[PDB]
Amino acid sequence: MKDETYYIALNMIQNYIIEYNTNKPRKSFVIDSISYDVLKAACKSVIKTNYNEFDIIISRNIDFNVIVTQVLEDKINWGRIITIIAFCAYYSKKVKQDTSPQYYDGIISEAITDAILSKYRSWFIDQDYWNGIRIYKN
Amino acid sequence: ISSAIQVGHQLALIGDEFNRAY
Repeated sequence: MKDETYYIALNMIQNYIIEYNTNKPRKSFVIDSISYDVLKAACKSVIKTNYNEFDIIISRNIDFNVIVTQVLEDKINWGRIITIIAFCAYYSKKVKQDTSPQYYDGIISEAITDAILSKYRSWFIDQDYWNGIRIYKN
Repeated sequence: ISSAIQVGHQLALIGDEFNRAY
């Protein structure tokens, strides 16, 4: 359900995707700013390294939620989480509507949150939520 | 890449490599 854990996950992911799309700082809207900055830097690295591959992936008739659930079907780790968020941020900006400021941050962030918490809620809590991402600080 | 390699499979490899690199 949509409990505290759900919002701890969702609020981090959705604020990052908003920042990526709008180029406005969103760290002050999350509780864990240190881990947000780690997430942001790690996604930036993934995108810089792999955007051409992402471009080929997105040129096809894709459902992003199938992609997300495929990554997490059998196991989770922080590199996987970072790569999902990075890909999905990159995707969101590419699929933004021309005639509205709709970049689908709601459905995309909720899908990522649900894919994490449907099978890995105890793992996430045991990581102390986003604290476990700090192993990727620089 | 072969169309038999699922897209999530490709992103999982990126993520597991990211762990190694960092």
